[PDB]
Amino acid sequence: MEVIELNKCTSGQSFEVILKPPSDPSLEEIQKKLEAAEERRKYQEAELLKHLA
Amino acid sequence: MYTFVVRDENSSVYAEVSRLLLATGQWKRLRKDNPRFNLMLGERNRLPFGRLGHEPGLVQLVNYYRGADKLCRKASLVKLIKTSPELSESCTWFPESYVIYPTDEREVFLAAYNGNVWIAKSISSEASELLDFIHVIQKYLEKPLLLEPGHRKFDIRSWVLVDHLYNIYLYREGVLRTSSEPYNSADKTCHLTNHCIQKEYSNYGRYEEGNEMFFEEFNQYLMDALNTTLENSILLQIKHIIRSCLMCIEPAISTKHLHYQSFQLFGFDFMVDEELKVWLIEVNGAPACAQKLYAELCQGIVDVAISSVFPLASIFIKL
Amino acid sequence: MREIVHIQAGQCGNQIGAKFWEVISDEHGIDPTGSYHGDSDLQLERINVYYNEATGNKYVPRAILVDLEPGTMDSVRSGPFGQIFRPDNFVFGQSGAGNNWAKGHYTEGAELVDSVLDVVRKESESCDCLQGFQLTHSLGGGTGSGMGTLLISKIREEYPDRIMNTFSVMPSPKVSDTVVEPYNATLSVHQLVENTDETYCIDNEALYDICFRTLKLTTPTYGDLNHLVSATMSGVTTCLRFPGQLNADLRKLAVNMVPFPRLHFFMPGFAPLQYRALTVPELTQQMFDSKNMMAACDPRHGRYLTVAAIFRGRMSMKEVDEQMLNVQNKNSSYFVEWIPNNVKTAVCDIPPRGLKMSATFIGNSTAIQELFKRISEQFTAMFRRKAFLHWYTGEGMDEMEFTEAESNMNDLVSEYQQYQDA
Amino acid sequence: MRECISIHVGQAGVQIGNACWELYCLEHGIQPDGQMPSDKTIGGGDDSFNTFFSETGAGKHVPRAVFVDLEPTVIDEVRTGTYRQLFHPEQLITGKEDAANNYARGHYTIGKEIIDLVLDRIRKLADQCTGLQGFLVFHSFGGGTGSGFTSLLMERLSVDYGKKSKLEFSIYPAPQVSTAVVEPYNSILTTHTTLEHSDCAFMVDNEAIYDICRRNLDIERPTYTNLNRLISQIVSSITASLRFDGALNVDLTEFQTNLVPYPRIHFPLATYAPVISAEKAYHEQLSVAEITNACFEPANQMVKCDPRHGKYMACCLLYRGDVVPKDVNAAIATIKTKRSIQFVDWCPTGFKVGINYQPPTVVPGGDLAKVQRAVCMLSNTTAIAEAWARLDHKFDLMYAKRAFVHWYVGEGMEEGEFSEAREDMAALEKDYEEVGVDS
Ligand SMILES: Nc1nc2c(ncn2[C@@H]2O[C@H](COP(=O)(O)OP(=O)(O)OP(=O)(O)O)[C@@H](O)[C@H]2O)c(=O)[nH]1
Ligand SMILES: Nc1nc2c(ncn2[C@@H]2O[C@H](COP(=O)(O)OP(=O)(O)O)[C@@H](O)[C@H]2O)c(=O)[nH]1
Ligand SMILES: COc1ccc([C@H]2[C@@H](C)C(=O)N2c2cc(OC)c(OC)c(OC)c2)cc1O
Ligand SMILES: [Ca+2]
Ligand SMILES: [Ca+2]
Ligand SMILES: [Mg+2]
Ligand SMILES: [Mg+2]
Repeated sequence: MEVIELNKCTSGQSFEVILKPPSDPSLEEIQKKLEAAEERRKYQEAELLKHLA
Repeated sequence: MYTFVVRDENSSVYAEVSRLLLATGQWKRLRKDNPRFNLMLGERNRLPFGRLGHEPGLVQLVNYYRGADKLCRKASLVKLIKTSPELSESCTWFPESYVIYPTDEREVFLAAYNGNVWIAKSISSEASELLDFIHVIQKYLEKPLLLEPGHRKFDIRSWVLVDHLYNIYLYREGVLRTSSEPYNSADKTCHLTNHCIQKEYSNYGRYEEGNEMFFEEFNQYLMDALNTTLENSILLQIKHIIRSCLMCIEPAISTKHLHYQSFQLFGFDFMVDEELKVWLIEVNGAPACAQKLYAELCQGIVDVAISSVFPLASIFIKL
Repeated sequence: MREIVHIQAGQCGNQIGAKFWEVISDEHGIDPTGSYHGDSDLQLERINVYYNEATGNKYVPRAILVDLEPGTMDSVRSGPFGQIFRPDNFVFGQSGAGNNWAKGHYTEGAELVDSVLDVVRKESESCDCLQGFQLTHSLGGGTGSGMGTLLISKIREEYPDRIMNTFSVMPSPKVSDTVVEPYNATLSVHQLVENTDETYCIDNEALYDICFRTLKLTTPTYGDLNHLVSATMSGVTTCLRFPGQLNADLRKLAVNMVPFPRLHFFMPGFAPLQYRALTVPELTQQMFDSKNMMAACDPRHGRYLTVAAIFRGRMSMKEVDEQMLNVQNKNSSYFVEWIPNNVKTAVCDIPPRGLKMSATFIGNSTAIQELFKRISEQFTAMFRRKAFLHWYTGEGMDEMEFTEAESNMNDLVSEYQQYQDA
Repeated sequence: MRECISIHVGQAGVQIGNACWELYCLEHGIQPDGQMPSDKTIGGGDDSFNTFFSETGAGKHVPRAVFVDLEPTVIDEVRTGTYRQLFHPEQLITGKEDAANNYARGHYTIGKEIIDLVLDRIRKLADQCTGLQGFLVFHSFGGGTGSGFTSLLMERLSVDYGKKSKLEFSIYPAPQVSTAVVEPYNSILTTHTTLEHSDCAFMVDNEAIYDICRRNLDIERPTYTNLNRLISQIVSSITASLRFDGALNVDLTEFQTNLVPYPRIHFPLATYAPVISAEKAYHEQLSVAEITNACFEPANQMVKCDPRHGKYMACCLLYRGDVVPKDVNAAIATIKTKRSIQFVDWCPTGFKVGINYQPPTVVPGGDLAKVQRAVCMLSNTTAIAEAWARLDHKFDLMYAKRAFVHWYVGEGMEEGEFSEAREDMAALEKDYEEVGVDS
């Protein structure tokens, strides 16, 4: 069991004890998808209004 | 009225416990996938312990211990004994063992290779024929004890129940499974002493009934023939071996402070040599029972493993 | 401010709507003058879901009263809380609808609908955040049924993204005005399947039975039945009307109670129907007994898809869960397993007038199919001989619209059966 | 010094935020008016607490925080609660109507229309930062806002601050507290969408916290206030190293470095002890050994699971109070010999310890008693995967019959995002399967 990297200060202390060693989407793509979903809504609403007519 | 489900349809013993639970009128069964249960009797493979103990207002209980396969797969058993401090390398009741891949140990296996006849399953005298089976390798026990008359080998099966509190219960009744056929030396019938190459090729249950001899009978034989008892010559070692194995794995499988609880039934298998020394063959996580016992035992389970946790409206020795 | 606009139509719709307002106005501490004299602010914190404020700080129901003849509304007006309503909010014709769905939907009702939509628009436009609409009506007459469904269509057209909710009284031979009730109800259910998000099915058969085999009323009046309906309606709206650990609103309700868009017809339950307060275990048992259901289907003939239950009064939240959980884990045959955690429980501290403990249940059960079968069988018994149809063909309808309405109800039934067996 | 910005989203995010900031103010000695007597550099500074607070010429200390909810009622209690003076009105952002427990409505429909305003109000905070490390995002998995809006915001923060670190505190759904049957759906959805955008996420299963409040504070029916105060103790322990002088976990990059070798497996299990009732008349103050030991009981984990049956990838101990290294190593010694603590082969069996001599602060009239020493352990075990398997199974139960899906489709989402989300989680379960188990 070894202690390593000890650091002290007025608030407390830090250290590391060892027991054994070892053997992005763009803005445009977002806008696309967020608008291909507005369209689906709009479409659904347009179907509704057609049927109501 | 307590509740439970069944996820191994074709499990002899638990089939019987299900059946016995309804006969009390206090237990209702549910469908396999209904999570609102008090008691699971889970599957043999990939039991989802991850989904137990997250149902509000239910105490839940299952008939298996997560991590018990450590003791029930031979590779893991060997590894567990060689590696566990509380077991030492050679603890003296386990056959000399090596685990080799299709660890492995091949090299250190050969250093202690200078009676050099073995067995590698999961029997040969020469290394090649078995090693070319492309498992575990053990030292086959050349000089076993024989029952008389018949020069007949045998193994012992003992049944262990472990409850949610980690009490260790050894069933009063054990069974001898004999190769009631004379015993040669290097002819391949008596060598595999069990109902695993005799229920097909092998004159079935000759010298004794269905190859199965019981405890009263065997104790009398041990008295008459050897001037000893079963308790002295054999059971102390057995009790010691069971304690040592289960107590070894206790802190890794125990459900003392878990959100669900476990119990499980094991079948320990032993061999006695001619010096009246007991050896551990293997540990079975889902054992069958023996026809005339699947009753006293199956009810014992209910009494101690279940109604202990779920009280209603001895055949075991504590270890 | 999640306002609700309430609409009540026809004789039944206005009779029960009126009782409803009597009950909740009393729970909120408003008197027949719209003046507040309550003792808490739990009464006032969400008072605006149902009530608009006045110049003198009075409270006035966000309610619109509709009928094709004036009788009932004259009664409502001359009743106990009659003067609370906005008088501009009484909208009525003179001729009636003759228990005829066609007159309410197509002829007589068409002529009144726009003035109703005018009062609706006037009430919506001053809403900080309108949740949706609540309609009280029966399905067996002409006004509440034909005109009520017509109204729901128009409202959906003008406010397609608001929630539409009905309390819908289903007819029964036991307590019946005319023989054409099955026709009117089968035509109305068809509209309700397409155009509502939530419908509370209030069966008059059940209300009669609870009144007769339980309340021990030997000759049950519409007032008796409406007293059950009043209690159920008050219970079912407790979580909207009061502050709790839940924020209840109509949309969240619909999201959590309706897994398939067409299966939004709910069986309500109530307990109790007295100086000894009930204990939590009794509430729980009673609520879930068929005898406390108001739709006249037996819940053991089907399975619960979802359930919402409130307990009213000061009691043991722990004992509630214990009991709730208990009745599930005693009856798992009658809840679906493929919807985890499908029973939800809440507690309000304020109980209703005259009880220190009560419990109200909203169930989406597949057993409701029994109700639709009952109606279908009756519809078909006449329609197969085209009996009574001239009353509708004379207002312009064709048999075709009937055959379709029949078909869509039987499909609804098949749908409920499919999920009872999954 | 290097700033951190906290973003609270939805009821859970906001309410937990209230708990945490209240705590922060009690710990650093800041008053409800934003005044901090002990801050002698009036109107500026770059002490450690300045990571979470900026200052104004009049000596007011102001949270580097943004609260966001699609409905106003929760954030209104902040707008006019005990700490109304702390915040700039523009840090509190509210919509008209909420997401109705619908991920799709929070993400696509309503999100789209508040997102630019949110990013903007956040930019106004980043602009006051000389060297911003990144973000701390608090939210529920189960709400419509907490799931949908959060994943949208996390998608955009990656674009506008591609260099910054992002950490989550997420509320995982439990039936004994939950508000909706569709929480599994929202959970999977938000996890899938948010996964490649977050660096370290601390899950808190509400079930576990509820149980802890019951079992240790002897509260019959724990409230949000109870749960939240406890969760805030944990968050405080975790964030204490950014706001105080120390040498472990000093920036958000260090959380990733120390706890997350694989980018996808970034959910460290938190364990905390001790939790002690304020109405416990007689209380025997516990020891280093005892509390460190308690870090290996499931009953103290933020997510119930059984680490004996997984492998570790990292372990961090964080003590607060009367603790010195000697007692720590002694406790580790004894524990190593009683417990089964397996690390993976390609990582060191060991512990990164950090200590702060100031003991835990508690809310006066709270339900937590004051203790002399406390610890929070952050480990990365494969065992937490159990919590994915639970969630996924619930999802599978509902999605097989397509129950509730129409509410999502109705908002613009396609049924395909469900099978995609779920496939991603199937992949995640598999990854944990490799790292932790042997074929
Ligand atoms: N621990 C804790 N959990 C909470 C709290 N508030 C809500 N939750 C949990 O959050 C989930 C519901 O999410 P909310 O945060 O309330 O939803 P939301 O983000 O406001 O989204 P909406 O659906 O639009 O209201 C449920 O699992 C609740 O149990 C809280 O204050 N503390
Ligand atoms: N429960 C209840 N049912 C009613 C009431 N009034 C009428 N009904 C039922 O409603 C149906 C008749 O509809 P009604 O409201 O009278 O006709 P409308 O004026 O055309 O809407 C029948 O099924 C009656 O049984 C009432 O006050 N309470
Ligand atoms: C799972 O089923 C639920 C059913 C109902 C709710 C809540 C939330 C949607 C709300 O509003 N519900 C609600 C509304 C209720 O009335 C509006 C109500 O009883 C009257 C009730 O009892 C538990 C719950 C939450 C749920 O999780
Ligand atoms: Ca006319
Ligand atoms: Ca300063
Ligand atoms: Mg064998
Ligand atoms: Mg009438």
